[PDB]
Amino acid sequence: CPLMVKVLDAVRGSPAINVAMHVFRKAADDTWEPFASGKTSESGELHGLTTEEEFVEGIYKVEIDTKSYWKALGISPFHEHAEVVFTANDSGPRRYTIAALLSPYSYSTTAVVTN
Amino acid sequence: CPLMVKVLDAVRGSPAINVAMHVFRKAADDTWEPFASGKTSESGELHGLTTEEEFVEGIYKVEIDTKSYWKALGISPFHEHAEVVFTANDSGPRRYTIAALLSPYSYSTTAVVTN
Ligand SMILES: CCc1oc2cc(O)ccc2c1C(=O)c1cc(Br)c(O)c(Br)c1
Ligand SMILES: CCc1oc2cc(O)ccc2c1C(=O)c1cc(Br)c(O)c(Br)c1
Repeated sequence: CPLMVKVLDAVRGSPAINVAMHVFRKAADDTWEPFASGKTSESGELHGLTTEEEFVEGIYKVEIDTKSYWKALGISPFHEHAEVVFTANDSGPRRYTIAALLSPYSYSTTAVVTN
Repeated sequence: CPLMVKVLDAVRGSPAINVAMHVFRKAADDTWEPFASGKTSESGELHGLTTEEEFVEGIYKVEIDTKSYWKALGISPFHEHAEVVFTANDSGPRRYTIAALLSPYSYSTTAVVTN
């Protein structure tokens, strides 16, 4: 599993469940092409987005639909989405965990990169 | 000053100085058109991006060039940039401060919306 996303809710102290996200990859003409998508499970995790063979070097964008998450909880949040843009696999294959901790007016994001 | 951006450095415990950023407004065709830009001051702040008359309701993106900041310090970063995408909404008088706290592999962003 070369790309995993984990989302937590800082208001409830819980995984953020059923959060949709779309992953894009920058094409040679500098446009964002669709790459993968999914939603978080009961654990707040989204696994299985890609494979080692498909997840080539490139610039990737993870767009996490945080606004829909908060709206369903009755909250009108600040951000439209949380965006995570990064170069992947520039020194060979790595495994990436993208993590996001969500509040209505704030989010924090980090990455855990392992070889 | 309806929109200000403040950037801090979590490795050095200091304002993040000379950080470049661009602000975009989402257009009718779903493209991002340039709106304003600048670099943070010695206090880590960027003032004077827009005026109350120009800062109408809509979806705005602040793209902060965090990669160049870390590169200038000789530190290898994860993100290409930090992206803050939000809707501006007229609910009485509002001033927006977008704040970002930067680490090489993580950032946190919040909004302080005041009257
Ligand atoms: C979305 C996950 C996450 O994002 C953060 C942002 C922060 O600033 C501080 C903490 C977190 C955080 C975690 O608590 C967390 C991460 C992993 Br990885 C994990 O396995 C488990 Br359990 C918990
Ligand atoms: C309480 C201030 C604060 O706490 C954080 C926690 C985070 O994880 C990330 C960022 C912040 C953060 C700021 O960016 C901030 C700092 C100053 Br100083 C300031 O004047 C303004 Br406005 C905003």
